[PDB]
Amino acid sequence: VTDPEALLLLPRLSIQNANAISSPLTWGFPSPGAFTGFVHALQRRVGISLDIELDGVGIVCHRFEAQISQPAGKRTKVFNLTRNPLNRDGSTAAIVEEGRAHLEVSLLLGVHGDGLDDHPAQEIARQVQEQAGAMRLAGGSILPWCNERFPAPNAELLMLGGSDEQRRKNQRRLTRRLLPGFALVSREALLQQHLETLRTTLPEATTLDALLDLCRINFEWQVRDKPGWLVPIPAGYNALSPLYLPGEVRNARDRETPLRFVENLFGLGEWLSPHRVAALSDLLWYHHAEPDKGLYRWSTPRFV
Amino acid sequence: QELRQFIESFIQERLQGKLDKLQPDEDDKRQTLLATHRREAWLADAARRVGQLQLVTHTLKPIHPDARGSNLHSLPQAPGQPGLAGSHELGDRLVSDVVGNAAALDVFKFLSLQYQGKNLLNWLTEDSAEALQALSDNAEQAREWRQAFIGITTVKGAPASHSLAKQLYFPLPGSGYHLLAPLFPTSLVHHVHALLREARFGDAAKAAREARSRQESWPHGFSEYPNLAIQKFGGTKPQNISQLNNERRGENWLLPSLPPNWQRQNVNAPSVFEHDFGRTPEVSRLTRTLQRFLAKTVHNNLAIRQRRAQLVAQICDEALQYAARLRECQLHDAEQLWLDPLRAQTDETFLQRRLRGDWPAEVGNRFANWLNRAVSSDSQILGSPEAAQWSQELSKELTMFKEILEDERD
Amino acid sequence: LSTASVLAFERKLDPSDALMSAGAWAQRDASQEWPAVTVREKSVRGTISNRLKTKDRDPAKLDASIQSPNLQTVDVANLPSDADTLKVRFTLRVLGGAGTPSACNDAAYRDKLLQTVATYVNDQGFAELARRYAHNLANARFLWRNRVGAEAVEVRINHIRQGEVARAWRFDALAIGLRDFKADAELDALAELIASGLSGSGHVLLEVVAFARIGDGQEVFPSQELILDKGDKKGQKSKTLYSVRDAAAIHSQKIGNALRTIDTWYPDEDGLGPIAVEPYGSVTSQGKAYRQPKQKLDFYTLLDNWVLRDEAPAVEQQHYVIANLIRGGVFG
Amino acid sequence: LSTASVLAFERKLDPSDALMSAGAWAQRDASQEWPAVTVREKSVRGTISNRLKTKDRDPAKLDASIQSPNLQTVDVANLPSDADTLKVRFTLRVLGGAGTPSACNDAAYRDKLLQTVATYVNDQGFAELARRYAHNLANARFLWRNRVGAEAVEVRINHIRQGEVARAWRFDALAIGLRDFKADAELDALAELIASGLSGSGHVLLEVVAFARIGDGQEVFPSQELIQKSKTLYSVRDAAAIHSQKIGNALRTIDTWYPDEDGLGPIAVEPYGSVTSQGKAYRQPKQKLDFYTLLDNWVLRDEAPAVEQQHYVIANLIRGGVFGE
Amino acid sequence: STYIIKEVQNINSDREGVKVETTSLTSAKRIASKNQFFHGTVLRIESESGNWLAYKEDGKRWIE
Amino acid sequence: STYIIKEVQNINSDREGVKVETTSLTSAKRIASKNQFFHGTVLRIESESGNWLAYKEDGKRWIE
DNA sequence: GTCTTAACTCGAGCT
DNA sequence: CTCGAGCTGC
DNA sequence: GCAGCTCGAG
DNA sequence: AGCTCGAGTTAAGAC
Repeated sequence: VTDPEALLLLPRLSIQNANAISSPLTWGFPSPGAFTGFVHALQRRVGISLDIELDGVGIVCHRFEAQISQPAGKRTKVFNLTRNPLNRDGSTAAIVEEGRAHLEVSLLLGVHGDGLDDHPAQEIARQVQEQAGAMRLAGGSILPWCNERFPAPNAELLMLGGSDEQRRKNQRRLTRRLLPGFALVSREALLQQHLETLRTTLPEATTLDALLDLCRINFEWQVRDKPGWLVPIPAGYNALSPLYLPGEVRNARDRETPLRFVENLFGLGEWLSPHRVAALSDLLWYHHAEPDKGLYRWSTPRFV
Repeated sequence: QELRQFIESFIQERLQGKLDKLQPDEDDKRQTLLATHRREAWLADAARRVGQLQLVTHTLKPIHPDARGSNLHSLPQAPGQPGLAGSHELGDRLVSDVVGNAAALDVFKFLSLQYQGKNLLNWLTEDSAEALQALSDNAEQAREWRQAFIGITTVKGAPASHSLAKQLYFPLPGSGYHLLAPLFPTSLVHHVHALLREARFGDAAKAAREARSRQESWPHGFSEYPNLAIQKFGGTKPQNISQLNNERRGENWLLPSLPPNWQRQNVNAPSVFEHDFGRTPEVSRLTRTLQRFLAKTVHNNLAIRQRRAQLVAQICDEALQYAARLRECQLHDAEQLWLDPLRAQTDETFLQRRLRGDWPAEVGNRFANWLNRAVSSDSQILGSPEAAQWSQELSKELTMFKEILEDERD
Repeated sequence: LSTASVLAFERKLDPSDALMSAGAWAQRDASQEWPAVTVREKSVRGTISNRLKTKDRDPAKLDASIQSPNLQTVDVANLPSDADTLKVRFTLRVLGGAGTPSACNDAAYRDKLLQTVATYVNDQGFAELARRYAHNLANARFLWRNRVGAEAVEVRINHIRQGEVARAWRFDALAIGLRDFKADAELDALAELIASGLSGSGHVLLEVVAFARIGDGQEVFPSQELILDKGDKKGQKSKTLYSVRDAAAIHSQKIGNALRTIDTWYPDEDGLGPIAVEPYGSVTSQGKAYRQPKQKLDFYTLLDNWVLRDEAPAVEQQHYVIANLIRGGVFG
Repeated sequence: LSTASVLAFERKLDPSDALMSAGAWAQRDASQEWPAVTVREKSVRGTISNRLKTKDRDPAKLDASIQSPNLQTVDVANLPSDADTLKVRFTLRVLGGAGTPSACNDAAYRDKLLQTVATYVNDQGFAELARRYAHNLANARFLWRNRVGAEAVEVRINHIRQGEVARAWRFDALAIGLRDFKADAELDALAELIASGLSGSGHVLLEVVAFARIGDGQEVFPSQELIQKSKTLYSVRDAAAIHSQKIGNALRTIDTWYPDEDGLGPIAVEPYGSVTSQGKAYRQPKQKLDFYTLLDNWVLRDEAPAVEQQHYVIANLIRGGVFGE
Repeated sequence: STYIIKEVQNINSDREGVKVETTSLTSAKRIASKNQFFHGTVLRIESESGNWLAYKEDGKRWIE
Repeated sequence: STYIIKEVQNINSDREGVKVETTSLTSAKRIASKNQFFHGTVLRIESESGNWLAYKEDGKRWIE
């Protein structure tokens, strides 16, 4: 949870044919882990060359267009699959589940590397955008910005220097271009509060998430109210088996790190407009892992 | 000594089913294979044919029919330090099924009786007097078969992932990474799906929906799950897929996880006398939600002072989104200063004299007036500080709104 | 030195969806604001005219089957009332580092593969593959049915750098052979640029714009969207056209499949023309799969032999193997 | 050499939607900017006109029904108050390569089919089919009910090459026989152009515009869309039109070689000679004239049927469809 | 049990059907297969009302 | 629950009604029917506000 | 050991 | 056929 | 205040 | 009422 010195803002990154499932029990915007690992991989290639550190990733969803068709029998939607090529045996292919959608997102990269001062911020931003374009986010291609209109540059702002007046003016300037989309943040406080609140009824955790994320109706009539948009998210992966050396796990794509069988862990996230947040750094998602216990979560602790 | 009332009963209950298709030519070679089998041999097939299948709760197959991997049944882990909630909070109701050959599935139904009338799942690994006194089978066979009945609940004896296992990398704090090979949570999936079976089209839930339709109030609560998504995983055939999936419809329901802008609208706001009107489903729903709390008493001074404050924050933010999607005439003129039309740089003074230090901040008062025309001006709370404190809430919210407005282009 | 159980290659030359619009050929050069083509619904009434299963001895039964026609609601896309030119716009990127494997179990295998790739590049460059791709881009092979029955097809490729400046080229699909690849200065330049991008220059962006003359009110053929779930009730659409931003388009993969149609070295080579670069030389439309595994031309066999046994296959086979590696997939 | 389980032929002679408008017959020479015919809704009452079950038919049952009438909403399109001429505009293209299969499982079958087609073309050209198609284009058969009860119908078929009008044609549907095909210089020229286009000698684009005199405020019969509301008309861009398939069906009314020789006359080229209105399908499979049997014999067994049957088979291949198994 | 047997090119279509009045669904399925006038049609069994009971593709098994 | 029971010649009209204050709609429907003062009037049940809850023609059943 | 098709038995409608 | 709920008489 | 009775929907 | 058909279900050859 290190304090980020500066923040790099990718203005707009479009994606086509991304991964829309992102979870066994949910579907929609990709898991935040995908973005954290994305920033990590960027640091993995450019971070060493430029000697910079990237740990914080901010998420602003500008546009979401799925590939779904609503059936006439029920109100539950279905996804639009693709056609697999013919098998070698010549028989028809087997249909497999997949998802695709168009996601236009803007990312905020927290720069913790001290080397930023040694290079121009604008040049660093341009170099990062160039690598970002060739990278593939969420499982689909990242379409660069090419159209009739002028391109959108990347703006880097230093948050260490300047008076509170200048800091607030700069933060306001950033929010002006990030207004069309809504940000994503994890709220586990309300979840635990409700767990203790409803503990008397039954000690069920999944039941509370299900009940909170639905249109609840009480007998009187009225519909239960929620303070903001609340949705389940894949908070992380809990360890399901003990660690095994890289040799023990067959078909591992890498022998450098050991493999561990994990499961899915949920949480409760909230979509909040950028203007509500005062400090952007608290918005950035930071991945924290424990070697002993298999709990790995991307929740942003600084938001609270 | 009632175990025999389950083993010798279930098998006898089973043999009687093996008689529906059994002729005098089959009743001979099946008499000792069923009748005497109910005693010792019907289980002999199991302990000999239990290694064929494997009871588990998290499997790899769901991600591809061709893939092969290692299925796991054991889940004692539960490291949820803050509200976190998943497969690690079941404890009981762990409904588990088997993975392997499709030839033998009732063999597992016999093992499935490990809770059918007693704590036999605890006796499936202990309580030998249950099998050595009631079942009266030898410890060299019975408890040895009990091991093969426990071996069915552990790995085959080797760990392995696959090239389609959907692995990932994963970073660590200042050190090198570790990679996970996640799997499918069948047990939690089935728990959720039973919940959904019970609530979506239950009996009591359907009755509550009927009560909502008839506008009749009774002591029951019902909820609606919308915008579910269907995943036809495991292929067209239930066989070659998780047995629990085969027992169920074979389609896994996914709860919606879209952002508030999933179902976008066709931007058309060039109605011009209707500047603050701007009515859409979210807007009118927020207005109805406010007016529904406007019909409350001050007995909830705090409760109605936050939900309604947060609600008006939502409203002003939605107006900001309106303005934004617009950016990308008199009634729209002051709005032309709030809703800056195109960031017009063409006009010399109309864009640098009528907009440079001319952010018509009266638009906030226009919107306050539209709201007062939306939420009724009921003086019931205007006499006391209820509606006056509501006005103060509105005032400070619109003040922050104007503070954010001042710097559209300045 | 065994093979790697896990092999994957990120696809290269990955295009995006192809947007469509309509307009006048006269304004095509000067106007790029053409309005998009909106999907529409239509009804069709049918008389069963397929083959027969029952004995063809039933006259009155057949008459009754006629009197019971078929009805279905479909989706079609037609140009505006006054529009004779079709426009398709899709971007294309060249990532590079094709030979670079995304994931490999063994390091030795990965190094050996890279060495073989370097040897191939030194002996001969990807100029052949780049030129073939150049032909596909120049002609309208990516278009499937819109090209058929066209007066003039004009393709314009612009290499989008950070800024608008680009080495814009212009070709003619009709003049260029569909089943024959010929060399040209512009084609060679484009192939060189593609080869550089593939080698890993760092960034490549190509904006492709096509203009096809069909006719007023003609019917375009976008990619039908699959569902896999029919439905439990009546009154549905038996044909759904893919549309994004309330505009019809073609799937990215369907375009990327046509662009990589360079496998002309198949064993039969008896009447068949260009074929899609796929493992096992599979073809969906024809329903047959050339290059079965028993022979040695199979991708898996060729790669395993050329890596482990160091058996250099024919130059043609080497090109095919590199093309497959570019397409990507799962091996081992 | 068995047949191919998968056979498909892309349709040739594929027209577009047919838009409609109104105007004055005098201004016929210049017909542009004419306002389109907009569909409208009108309340309409009904009554008991259908067949009653003589058992269910009772004195008081009728008084009840007629005292409880079935209302209904329908859509009709009528010309303006003062308008006597209907206009229809639809384009037509000639692709060619009729015999060329789009998809075939076996290569041998495709080659055999192409060889038979080449032999047929060499022996005799498509002039017969083109000449027959020319009659349908010249006459107003594409129109279904608008033609009935018309004073004067004038069709104008232009030729568009590189955006210019290569050659125009003006005919009279009434003068040309509907059930009889007569030779004419203009018809022959049009047939030649169509034959060339099908053979693949060059692009062919035809803009067809018809003007029929019906009467002031008359009611046109556009193509009814699939189904309170009984009748729903197909409107494109707030204008009435006729379906593409409905026009391509009429343009192919070239089957007159049936084994009955009844007075019905031209029949649309459809496998099994099916007719919806008449409700009977000529050329049943028991006889040897069926398309499937003819093609199987003439390809696999090399049995050349009569020249007429060959024409019918070529028409079927032009129409396209799904064959095999 | 009155079941309406229909045949269509595509699974999604509307066409009249004969009333079999068979005892059980299995009967209707076998009846439709035994009495089929086309190869590419999709047998669809439906009750007297508008609810679809089951459908069967030419190359696939019965599905509900 | 305040429900306004009205009688009118045509479904579209504005005539005052008595406030029943019944628990559920079924009660209001039975009360409206038992209290109908005319044959050809069209019963229209509405809440305290101007929102139309349901209507019933003379020779037709309740609709929502 | 494994999954597949061809085989078994099974049930319901014509003549 | 059986099933709710407002009014009036004790 | 209370409860038998009527009426009209399912 | 024999026989036909197809649905449901079985188990052994081959990978």
